Parts: sequence; structure tokens; C-alpha cells
Amino acid sequence: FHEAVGEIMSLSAATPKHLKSIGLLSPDFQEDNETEINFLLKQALTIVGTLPFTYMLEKWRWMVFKGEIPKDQWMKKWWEMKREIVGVVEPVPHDETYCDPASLFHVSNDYSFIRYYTRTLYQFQFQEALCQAAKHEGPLHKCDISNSTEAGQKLFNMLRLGKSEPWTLALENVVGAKNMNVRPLLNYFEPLFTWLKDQNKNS
Ligand SMILES: *[C@@H]1O[C@H](CO)[C@@H](O)[C@H](O)[C@H]1NC(C)=O
Ligand SMILES: *[C@@H]1O[C@H](CO)[C@@H](O)[C@H](O)[C@H]1NC(C)=O
Ligand SMILES: [Zn+2]
Repeated sequence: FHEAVGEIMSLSAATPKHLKSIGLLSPDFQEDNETEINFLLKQALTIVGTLPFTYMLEKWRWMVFKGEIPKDQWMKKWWEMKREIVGVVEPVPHDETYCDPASLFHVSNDYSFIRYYTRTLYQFQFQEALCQAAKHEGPLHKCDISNSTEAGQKLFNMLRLGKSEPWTLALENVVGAKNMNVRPLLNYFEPLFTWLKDQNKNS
């Protein structure tokens, strides 16, 4: 929750609407659909890039800790999972002597990694929610929650809650749902999704 709340503010502030309203961006600057596509793809290379990697890493760690993977089949299973979840193949073969996942900082320093997954969703579930109280009409990526007191009050109703109540109840106070949902992310990236589908006709 902490990082999602921190991140939605930056997501809204980076919009060209707030930039042209703050004076940094000249008012005589109309955003072309090409620039919107470029910005969406730059965002996706981070947001949608990290999701399969995070999910695969956490699944491998859970399967190791649960004993489903034998100690002599770790790297085999790891590079098997990476070839069908992340879609990434190792350039050179690795035996059980390697510990490639341990080369990551969060693995060798004993940090839970699933946090970076849910945080990627929650923010969008927040953002898509906060644009409803802000009465946004256009695409989600152009939404700005500024100047709208209703969205701020809806957010604060959960912010003041803290840990006193279950996180599901906190979600229902903003997104109106008890379980995490991925539909806001797809709604956010739909303009990029259509363009990507159109660009891959022959590939
Ligand atoms: C919010 O209100 C201020 C005050 O009039 C205005 O300057 C600004 O353009 C409005 N919109 C945004 C996105 O800041
Ligand atoms: C932007 O819209 C124009 C008008 O339909 C179109 O010709 C152009 O291909 C579009 N570009 C992108 C990146 O969507
Ligand atoms: Zn932070």
C-alpha cells in the first residue's frame, strides 16, 4: 500500500495536463497520439516488464521453500520456468553449480519479492478509482486527480485507516472490491495494447 500510494501521485503529476497547468509545459502544446504511444511504451517497459519476472521469481522461491524442487534440480527448473513465463532464455547452459537467482539483491539479502507484484496492481486499482471520483472522461493515462476533493476524501478514508483493519476492507473503501483485480492495469494500457496488436500483424 505504501509504495502504491506514493506512486499514484507521480503517475498523475507526470501527465501533460498537470504540466501545462503548472507552467512548465507551454499551453500551446498539443499532445499527439504518437507521443502518447511513446510515453505508454516507456511506462510499459518498466511496469509490464517487471511483472512476469517478479511472478516467476516468487513462484520459484515458493516452490523451493516448499520442497517441490529437489536440491539437484534448482537451475534446471529455474531456466525451465523462465522459458515459459518470462519468455527469456539463458545464452549459455548452467548446471547446478550456479545460483543465478541468488545473484539478485533481493534474493541474497532475504527480502520478500511478491510485494513488488501486488504494488504494481494496487496503484492502478487506486488510480482508476481516483479518476472516477475526479470525473475523468478521456483515457486513464491522461487522468489527473488534482483539484478534486472527493477523490482526496475517498483516498484519505483508507489512508487514515492504517493497519487497524484488514487490507481487503481498506481496498473496498477505495476500489469497492475485496480482492486485488488486474482490470485497471489493462484499462490503463489498452491504448498501447491496440497499437501493439496492430504492429504485430506479420510478426
Ligand atoms: C487546478 O486549479 C488551479 C487553480 O485555478 C488551476 O490553475 C489548474 O489549472 C487546475 N488544474 C490542474 C490540473 O492543476
Ligand atoms: C494518430 O492519428 C492519425 C489520424 O487517425 C493517424 O493517421 C496516425 O497513424 C495515428 N498515430 C498513432 C501513433 O496512433
Ligand atoms: Zn517508495
